[PDB]
Amino acid sequence: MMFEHVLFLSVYLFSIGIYGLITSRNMVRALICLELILNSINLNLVTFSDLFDSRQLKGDIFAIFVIALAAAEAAIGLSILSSIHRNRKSTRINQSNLLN
Amino acid sequence: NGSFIFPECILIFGLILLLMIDSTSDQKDRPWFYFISSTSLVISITALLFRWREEPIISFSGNFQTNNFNEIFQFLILLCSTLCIPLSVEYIECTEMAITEFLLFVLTATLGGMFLCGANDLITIFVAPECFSLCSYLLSGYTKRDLRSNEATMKYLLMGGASSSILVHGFSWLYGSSGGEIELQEIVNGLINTQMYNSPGISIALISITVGLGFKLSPAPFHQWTPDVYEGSPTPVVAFLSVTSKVAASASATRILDIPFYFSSNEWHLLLEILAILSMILGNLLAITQTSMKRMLAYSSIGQIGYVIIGIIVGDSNDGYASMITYMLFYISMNLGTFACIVLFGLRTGTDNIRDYAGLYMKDPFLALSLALCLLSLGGLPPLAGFFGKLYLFWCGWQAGLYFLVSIGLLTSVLSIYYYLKIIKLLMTGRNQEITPYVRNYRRSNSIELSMTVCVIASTIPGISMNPILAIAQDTLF
Amino acid sequence: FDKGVIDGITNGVGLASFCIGEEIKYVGGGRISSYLFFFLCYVSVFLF
Amino acid sequence: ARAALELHRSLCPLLVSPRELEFLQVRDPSFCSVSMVVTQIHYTARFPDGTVFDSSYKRGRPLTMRIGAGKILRGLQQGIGGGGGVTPMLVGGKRKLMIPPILAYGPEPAGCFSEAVFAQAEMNFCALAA
Amino acid sequence: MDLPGPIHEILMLFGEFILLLGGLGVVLLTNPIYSAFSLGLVLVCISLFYFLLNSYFVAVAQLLIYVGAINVLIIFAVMFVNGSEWSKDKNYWTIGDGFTSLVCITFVFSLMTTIPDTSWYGILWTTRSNQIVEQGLINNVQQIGIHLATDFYLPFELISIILLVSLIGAITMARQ
Amino acid sequence: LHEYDIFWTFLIIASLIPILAFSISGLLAPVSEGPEKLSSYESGIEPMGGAWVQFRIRYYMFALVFVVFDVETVFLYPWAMSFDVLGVSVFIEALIFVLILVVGLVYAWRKGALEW
Amino acid sequence: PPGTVPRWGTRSYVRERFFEPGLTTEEAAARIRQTAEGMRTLRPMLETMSWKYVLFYVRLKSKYLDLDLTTAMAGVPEPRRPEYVLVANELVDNMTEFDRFVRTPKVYESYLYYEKTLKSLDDVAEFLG
Repeated sequence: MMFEHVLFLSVYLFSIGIYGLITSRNMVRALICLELILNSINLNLVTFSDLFDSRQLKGDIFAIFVIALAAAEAAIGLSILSSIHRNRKSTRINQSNLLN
Repeated sequence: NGSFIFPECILIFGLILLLMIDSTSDQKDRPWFYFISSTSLVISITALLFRWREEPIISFSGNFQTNNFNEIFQFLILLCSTLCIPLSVEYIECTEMAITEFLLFVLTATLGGMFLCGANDLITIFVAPECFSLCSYLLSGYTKRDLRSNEATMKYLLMGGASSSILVHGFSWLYGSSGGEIELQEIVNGLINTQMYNSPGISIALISITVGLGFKLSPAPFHQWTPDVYEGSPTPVVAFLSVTSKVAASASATRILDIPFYFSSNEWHLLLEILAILSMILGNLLAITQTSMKRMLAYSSIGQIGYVIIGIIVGDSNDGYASMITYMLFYISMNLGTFACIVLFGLRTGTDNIRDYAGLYMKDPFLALSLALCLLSLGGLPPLAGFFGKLYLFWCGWQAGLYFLVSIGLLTSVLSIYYYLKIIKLLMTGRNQEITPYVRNYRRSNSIELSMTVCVIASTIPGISMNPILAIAQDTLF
Repeated sequence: FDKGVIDGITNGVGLASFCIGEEIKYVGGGRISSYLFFFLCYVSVFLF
Repeated sequence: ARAALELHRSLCPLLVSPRELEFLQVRDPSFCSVSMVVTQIHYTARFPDGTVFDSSYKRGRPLTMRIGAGKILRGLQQGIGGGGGVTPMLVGGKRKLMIPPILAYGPEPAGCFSEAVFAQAEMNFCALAA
Repeated sequence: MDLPGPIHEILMLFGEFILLLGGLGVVLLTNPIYSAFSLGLVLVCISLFYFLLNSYFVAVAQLLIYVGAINVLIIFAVMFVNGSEWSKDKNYWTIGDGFTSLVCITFVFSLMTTIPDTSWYGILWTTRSNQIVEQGLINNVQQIGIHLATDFYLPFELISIILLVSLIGAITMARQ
Repeated sequence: LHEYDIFWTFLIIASLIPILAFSISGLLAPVSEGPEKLSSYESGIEPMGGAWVQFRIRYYMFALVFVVFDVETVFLYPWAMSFDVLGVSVFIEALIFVLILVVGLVYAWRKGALEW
Repeated sequence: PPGTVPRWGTRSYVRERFFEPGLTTEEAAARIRQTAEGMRTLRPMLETMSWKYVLFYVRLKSKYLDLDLTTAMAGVPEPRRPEYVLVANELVDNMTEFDRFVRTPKVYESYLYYEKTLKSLDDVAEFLG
C-alpha cells in the first residue's frame, strides 16, 4: 500500500493545513500552518518521483527547491513579525482591520 | 555559455554593482545610483532590441524560452521598470529610509518578472513567481514605522503563501498524472503514453492551477487582497505592482494555459469567462463608492481593467493575441501617467482622499490637465487611446462568436465613466470657500515631471497611431 | 405617471447601484481569517 | 472511459512490410530526417480492425513529442526516427503502422475506473510528420 | 535497493497514525510552544516517510533544513507573542470554526474521492522506460548531484540571489 | 545504499532505549515526595512570578542569518559529490553560487547585524 | 479483431480488495492465468538492473495471486485436486524467495528464480481452465 496509502494522507494533511490557517489567531500559528501546507505538497510530490522518473529525478530536485523557498518565506515572515510587534505591542491578527 | 540570459546577466551585473557601492562608498550615492540603475535598465533594453525578429529557439537544456511573443513581454516589463524607478526614487527619498536596498528589491523583482515571461520548465515557472513574490512582501511593507504598511504585509504574505501553495499543488498533480514530465511543451505527450488524460485528476490540476493564476492577477472572486495592499503600501510600489505584476502574470497565464492544455479548452474557456464576467463588475461597483484615490485606483484600474485583457484569451485563435499586446501597451502608459500625477500631488500636499483635489486646476493647471487626460483615457473616450484599445479588443472577440462578454464589457465601461467624471468635476471648480487649506498652500514649481509628461502623450498619440503597433503585434505564435 | 414612473425607473437604475455597491462593500471588511475563508469557499465550490 | 466517435479517411496504402519486429508501411517521403530533438507530428490511431479511439485532428495543434529519447511507444520511436532495418521518416513524410502488442503497452491496460485501452491490444497508426 | 518485506505496511500505518495526532496537536492546542514542538514531531515523522521510500537526500536534507533551522527560528519567534490560554470547549472561537470544519471536509471529500478512482498501480505499468535506465552505474547521491547541474542550471543559478535578497530584507526589517 | 534494515532496527532499538530506561526507573522507584514540589532549583525562598524575559532582539538576528546561510550546504553537497564526475563547469557555477552568499555575509558584517 | 474486456482493473487497490467486495470462481481463473503472461515481461527489466519495478510488480502480482490461488483452487476438479494444492506451495514459495532476492539486490539468484518462478506458474493455471 506504499504508492496508495501515502497520497491518502496528503489531503488528510493539506486540508488540516488550510484549516489551521483560517482559524489561526496569532501570527506564529498562521505561519506554522503555512509551513505545514508546504510540507504537505512536498510529500504529495516526492512519492510521484519514486514510483516513476528514476532515470533523471524530476521531483526530488523540485522538493529541494520547495524546501529552500519555504525556509526563505519562513525567515521573511518572522522578520515582518519583529517589526509589527515593534510598532504595536501585540500581534493579535484578527484585531487589525484598519485597512478595509 | 549562452547569450539568451545576457539581457538578465546585465541586470545581475547592475544588481551586484548596486550592492557593492553601499559596501564600499561612503555618501556619494544618493543621486549617483539613481541614474546608475537606469544605465543598467536602458542597457538591458538595448540588449533586448537585438533579438527582435528571432527564432523560437529553445533555452538552456530547454528551460525558460526564447521566441518573439515572449520577447515582447520581456521588453515590456523592462519598459515598466524604467518608467517606474524615477517615481520610486524621490518618494522614498522624502521618507528618510535607506534607498539602496529599495532599488535592489525593485531590480530583483524586475529580474524575476523577466525570467517568468519564459519559463517553460514547470520549476523555473515556479521559482520565478517566488522570485517576484518574495521581493514583494518586502516592498509592500517597506515603511516600518507606519501602521497600515504592516496590515498590507500580513494580508499579503498569508494570501500569497496560500495561493502559491495551491498552484504548486496543482503542479504536483500534473507532474503525477503526466507519467512524470516537466517541460511545458512535452506534456500532451506523456499525458497520452500514460492514458490517464481524459480521466478525473487533470480536471483538478486545471482548477488548482487557474486559481493560483487568478490570485496573482486578481479577478473578482479572489480580488480580496488587492484593495487593501494598494492602500497600505507606498504609492510608487503600488504603481510598480499594478503594472509589472499584471504584465508578468498575463504573460505566464497564456503560455501555461495554451501549451499544455490543448484538450481542456471547452472546460477552461468557460472557467476564465466566469472570472471575467465577475472581474468587470465587482471591480466597478465598489469603485463608485470610494473616497480614497489609491483604493479607487485599485478597484478601477486593476479590479476591472484586468477584464478585457482576458476578454480575448478565451476567444483566441491566434488572431487576437495582437490585440492583447496592444491593450497592454496602452494600459501601461495610461496607468503610469495617473500614478505619476498622484505621487506628485500627494508629495506636494500630503493627502490622498479625493475631497482634497478641489481647485487644483487653478493653482497648477498643467498637473490637473495631465491627470484629467490620463483619467479620461482610462475611461475610454474616442480620440484617446483607451477607446481604440477597448475597440480592437471587442472587434476581435465579437468576431469570435462569444456575445455575452462584449456587451457586459461596454456596459461596465459606461458604468466606469462615472467616477472618472466625478474626480474630473472635482478638479474644475472655483468656489473659493469650498477648497480645503491643502491645495490653498501649494508652491507649484526633472525626473517626475519628465516621466509624467512623456507618459501622458503616449496616452493620446498611440490611440491614433496604432497602425505600426498593430502591424508589429501580429507576429506572435506561442 | 411621468416623474413617478419613468423618472423613477431611470433613477432606480442609477440608484440601485448606489445601494448595491455599499451593501456588498460592507461584508468581510478586514479580518484576514474572513478573507481566507471567502477565498476557500470559491475554490471548493469551483470543484464542481 | 472507453472509445468515442470520430470520422476520417485513410488513403489506402500498399501492403505492409513487417521487417521482423513491427508492421512498417510507407506512403510519402518528402524532405529531410530528424535527429534526437523535439518533433511535431499528426496521428490518427485505430484499433486492430476498425475502431478509432483518438486522432490529433480531434484537437488543435497536432501534438509535439521527442523522437530519439525514450518518451513514447517503442513501436513509434522505431517507426518514426527509424528502427533497425527501417529508414526514418522525412520532414513532410507520411507512413502507416500496425503496432504488435510487445512494442506497445503490453498485456495490461491503463485504467481510469474504465480501461481506456483494451487489455493486451495491438493498434494501428497513420503518422504524418509536420 | 529495496525494503525488508511485509514489515513495510506496519511502519506505514504506524507513521500515519503518529502524523495524524501530530497534525491535530499542531492545529488544536492553544499554547503555541506545544504547537511548535508538535510541528517538529510532524516534520521528523514525515522525514521518516521520505526515508522509507528509497529517496535518501530529500529525506536527510529535509530533516536538516527544517527539523533544525526553521524550528529553532520559530521557537525564538514564539518568545515574542504574549498572552495565551484562550477559550475552549468544542469550537472555542465563533461559528467560523464550524464553517471551516465544513468547507475543509467538503474539500477532503472531493479530493479523497477523486484519488481512489485512478489506478496508480496501472499508471506505473504504462511508464516502464522512465524508471528503467539508472544511467548504467550510479548511486543516489550522484543522480541528484549531476542531474541538478546538467539540466537544472538556471534555477540553481537563480535561487542564490533569492537567498541573498531575503537575507538583506530580513536584516533591514527585523532591525529597528 | 543497499540495506538500511540495520538502520531501521537501530532506530527502533535506540528509540525504545529512553522509554525503557524511564520505565525501569519508574518500576523500582519511591512513591513519595508529596512535599511542596512546585518550585525549581536555586530559588530565593519561593520566589514566584515574572515574565517578559526575552532579549530576543539580539539572538533573533543570529537565528535569521543562520537560517538563511544554511541552505548553501544542502546545495553544495550534490555539487561537492559531482565534481570529478562532471567537468569543470559545475566548478564555476558553484563558485558563482558561493560568492553570492559571500557578498551577502560581507553585507551582514558591515551593517551591524552580528553584534554582542 | 475487436476490442477486449477490461475485467476489473479499474480501482486504486483501496477500492479493489477493500471496498468493492466480489470474487467468483473461474473469475480468479483469469487473474491467475494473467499473471503468467504478465510476469513474463520483466525479463528485459531484469536484464538491465531496474531493481525498482522488479519489487513493485512482484508485490502487486503476489498480493493478487495470494488470494486467487486460495479461491480458484476451490473450483478446480475437487474429486482429484491435491496436486492443484501441491503446486500453490511451490508457486508461492518460489515467489516468496524471489521477493527476498530483490530486497537485497542480487543477480544470480534473482535471475535463477525469475525462470523457476514462471516455469511453475504455467502449471498452477494448467490444472485450472
